[PDB]
Amino acid sequence: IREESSYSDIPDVKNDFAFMLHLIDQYDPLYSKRFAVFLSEVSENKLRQLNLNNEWTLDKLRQRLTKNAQDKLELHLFMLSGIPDTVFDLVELEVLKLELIPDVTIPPSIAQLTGLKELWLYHTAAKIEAPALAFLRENLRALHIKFTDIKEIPLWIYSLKTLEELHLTGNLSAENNRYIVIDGLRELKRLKVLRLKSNLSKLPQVVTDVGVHLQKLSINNEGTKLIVLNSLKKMVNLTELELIRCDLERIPHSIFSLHNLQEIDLKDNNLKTIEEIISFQHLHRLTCLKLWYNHIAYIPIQIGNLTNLERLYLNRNKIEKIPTQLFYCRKLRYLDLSHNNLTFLPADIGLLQNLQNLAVTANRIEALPPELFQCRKLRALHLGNNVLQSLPSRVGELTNLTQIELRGNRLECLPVELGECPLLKRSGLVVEEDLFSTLPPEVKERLWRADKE
Amino acid sequence: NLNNEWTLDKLRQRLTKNAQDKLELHLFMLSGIPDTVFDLVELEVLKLELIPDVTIPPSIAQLTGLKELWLYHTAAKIEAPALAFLRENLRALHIKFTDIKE
Amino acid sequence: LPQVVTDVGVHLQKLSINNEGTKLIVLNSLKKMVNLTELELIRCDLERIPH
Amino acid sequence: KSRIEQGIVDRSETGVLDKKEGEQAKALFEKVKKFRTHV
Amino acid sequence: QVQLVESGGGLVQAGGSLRLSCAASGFPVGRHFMYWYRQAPGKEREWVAAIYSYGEYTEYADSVKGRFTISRDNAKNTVYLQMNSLKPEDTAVYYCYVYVGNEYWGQGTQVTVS
Repeated sequence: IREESSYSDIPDVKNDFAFMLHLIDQYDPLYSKRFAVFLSEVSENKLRQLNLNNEWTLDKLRQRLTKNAQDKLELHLFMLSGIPDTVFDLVELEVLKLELIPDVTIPPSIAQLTGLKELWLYHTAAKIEAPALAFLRENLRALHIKFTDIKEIPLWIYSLKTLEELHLTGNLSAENNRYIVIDGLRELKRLKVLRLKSNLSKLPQVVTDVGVHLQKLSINNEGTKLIVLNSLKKMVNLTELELIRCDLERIPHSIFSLHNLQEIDLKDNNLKTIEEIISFQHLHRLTCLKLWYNHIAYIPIQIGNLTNLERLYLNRNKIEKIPTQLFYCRKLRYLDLSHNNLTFLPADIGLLQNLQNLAVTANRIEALPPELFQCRKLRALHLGNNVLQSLPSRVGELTNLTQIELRGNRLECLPVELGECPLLKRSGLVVEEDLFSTLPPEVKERLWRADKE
Repeated sequence: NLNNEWTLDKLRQRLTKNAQDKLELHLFMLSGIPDTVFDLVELEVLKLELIPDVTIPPSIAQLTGLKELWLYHTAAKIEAPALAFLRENLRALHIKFTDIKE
Repeated sequence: LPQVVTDVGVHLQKLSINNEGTKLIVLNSLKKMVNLTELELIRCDLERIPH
Repeated sequence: KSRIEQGIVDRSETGVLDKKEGEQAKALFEKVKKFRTHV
Repeated sequence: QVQLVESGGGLVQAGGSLRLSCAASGFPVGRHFMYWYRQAPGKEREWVAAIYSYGEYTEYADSVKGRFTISRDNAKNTVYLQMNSLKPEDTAVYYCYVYVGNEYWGQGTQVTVS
């Protein structure tokens, strides 16, 4: 029966159950075949699929639909025996997240997902059919592949010629055959965002080849040392370069040749001296520059030459002092210096008229300069975990202040001038209740009413 | 069974308009072409996507106003009357195929 | 661009070629469609405007 | 062949079955498992 | 105990060549970035050039690109600033800056061009 009809998931029968089956076979093999299906495993899994389809009705899936951070409708499937056939009846679905779903075939019914843009294959090797493959080739924009094994990467993903954003999660390098599964990335002619979290010990050649049109390269070696070794100065169309946990311990000189770069992230690179930023004057559009989570001991005065900076991140470092040249960047809008050994703020901090977020959390700031309150559009502040002795009375000058963090300081009384901020609400006043009790009752009532409205 | 599944009322309620101000009906993953789709003479565009072994019925002469026919992954075997009607009443044909034989 | 298309283009008005990033070679196979009024070469990987 | 090694699989048909009969079939699968184990 | 002192400045015609010497005592010159800065009278100080700590990577200002040169010698522990194609605009006082534990500035050599 199973050699003809191809149902190999029927194990041989042991004692006292093969005897009765032999008797039945002598009477009529029809009963043998009517029993074999019910004893098979393929049939049980298919019946499980049908029960899944019946259980996850369209209303159930719609109630299960959520919206991710990007305000997109999301369906995250976890530990299901397969893709329910009714997940393709929701035309409003935008992102399909599949995690730990085995023996999964993408049906042609996925073509009904006109609004589908992102497909997350979490530890899921899925086969696809020609209609569904063509639909995804014409429609799918983003693909998230997380794999503990090379073979778990579907091999049809290189035929998606409208893909723009590919996220590779999982170790891919191997001995004597490295960077060959991703030889098909050249065929992704419309790829723009390439995220590589694979413990690369050297940037694969195909990445450099496909980077001529890449606009954002993101690498997360999770501790592995990454050697660029002159493989990065060809992606002149790049505008965002993220090197997270690459263990660089040094800024490579290949970055400064990317004349179109705007956002450079160097998180967890164990940076010590960042005096390489003198070469960043070549990048004539460098707006955001994240250097957080490093061992940076000092901010070089050459950071003043980067007059086009708007966002500067230097938190989680070993910075002890702030140079006065840092305040030559009058375009600066974010200056996050949280978790540092800073003890005071230079008076030039008020020169940055466009500063809007200033976090100095977890420092040794015992007092704030009065010049700090010249930044009238300072929407948010974070002065928590400091050693602030007293809050200056000029806090009310910042009319646009909305969210100010104050828990963890050595404060005794909150200023009455703190309540004159037109937009500050109890939600935006993060402070201990003992300190909050010091406000005048009019201020308390106004804050509570604002929080209500 | 198909006519029981897709009645004229359900089809007409399922009728939608594309961006071209054209009345069109989308048939996706059906066993065949329901015989009751041809009683709507208001149609102008017909979309046959993923319908196996379709034969273009002679009833397409009822669709006087049909101008566009979409055959997405749906190879159509035709008869002499239907072919003669299409030779004088079809202006736009959209063919999407996964293979040459389709 | 196939020769059959070049032949049939003697009566065409609008041509649209969408190769999805794959390069397309014209090579003097396009000037016969002198009636063409709307020519689209989308994702043809020309890398340079053909003459 | 190109189609076989590129994750492209052939079409498979599907249907719709009653929920009650599906539960009956599930319970029957469970009972057959128990009985085969017993025997 | 690092001393930064400049020499080689003066008054020279335009379109010529001039060379500056920055004397480093307490630190090896090749192991720390050396920055040349200029301050025009009645003007904020302007950066001139820099040398990397490795690979002989050099940086120059946009207005002075292709005209000035920077070099250093570890055997004698000095930084050379070679000024070429000089103009009255490049009349400023030149400083060689370093950061070895703290901020260090040179004495400053007066440079005037006709």
